[PDB]
Amino acid sequence: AKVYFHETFENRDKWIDSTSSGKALGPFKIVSGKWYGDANNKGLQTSEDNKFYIAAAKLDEEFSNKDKNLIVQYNLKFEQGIDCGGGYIKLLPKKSIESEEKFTPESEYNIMFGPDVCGGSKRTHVIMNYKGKNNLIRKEIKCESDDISHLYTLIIRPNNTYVVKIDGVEKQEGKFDEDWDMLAPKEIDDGSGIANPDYVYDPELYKYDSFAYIGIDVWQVKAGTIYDDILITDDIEEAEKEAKVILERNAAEKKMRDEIKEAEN
Ligand SMILES: [Ca+2]
Repeated sequence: AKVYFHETFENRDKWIDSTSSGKALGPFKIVSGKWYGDANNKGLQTSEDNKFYIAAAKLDEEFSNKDKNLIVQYNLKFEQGIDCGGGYIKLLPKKSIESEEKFTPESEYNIMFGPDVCGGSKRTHVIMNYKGKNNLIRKEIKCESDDISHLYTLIIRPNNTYVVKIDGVEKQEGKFDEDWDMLAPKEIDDGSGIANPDYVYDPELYKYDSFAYIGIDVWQVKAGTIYDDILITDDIEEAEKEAKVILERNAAEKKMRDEIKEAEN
C-alpha cells in the first residue's frame, strides 16, 4: 500500500503561494473552525473576502497511475454560508511547473476535482486532462452547499472507469466514454457537460505519466472555506480505513454544530 500524500494541515510548511498568477491573493490560515470533531485537528482556511487563493505543494513522491488504482479523497467545509466560491483541487505533472511558486490557474493539470458554488450553480467538478490543455467533462452531480464538512472521493480505475462518492456514498460512476465532451483551454466547466463533442476516444484517458504537485486556486466572495484533510493513495483499503476515521469525526462535528445553532439565533 503506497500513500503518495497525506496532508492533515498541522501546518502548511509545504504549500507555497504563487508568485506568477498576476492576481490579487489573500492569505491562508491554519485554524480549528467554528465547529469540529477533534480539538487537536486543524484545517487550511481562506481568510479574506473577494480574493483568489493560489498555492501548491509537492507530493511525497512522483508517481504514475498506469495499471493501478488512484484514489483522491479530501474533506472540505463551507463553514461561512457560501454564496460564490470554489472548493476544488488540482493534481499536476512534474513538467507543468518548474517549482511550486510558478503554479497559476493556467498551468497544465492532470485532474481537477471538487465542489464549486456560485449564483445557484452547485457542482462537483471532475475534469480529466485529455491532450495539451484540452480537458474532458460530463454532466456533473450537485455538490453540498451547507456549512459542515463533506468527504469527496474520486476513484480512477485502470480499465478507464471512475467512481464519485460524497460522505462515503456513491453518487456517480461510469466509463470515460462519449458522455464526456472536450473543453477548450481556459474554458469554464459549467457543470452541464455540454461543449465540443468532436474528439477521438482515448482508452488511456485515465492514465498520467507523472503526478508531482497538488494545487489550490479558487476565487472567493465570502471567504472561510476550509480544506481539512487530503489523501492520495493507490490502496482502496487504506482509503476506506481513513474514511472511517474522518466520517466519525465529521459526525461529532455536526453534533457540535447542531448544539450551537439550537442555542443561538
Ligand atoms: Ca486536518
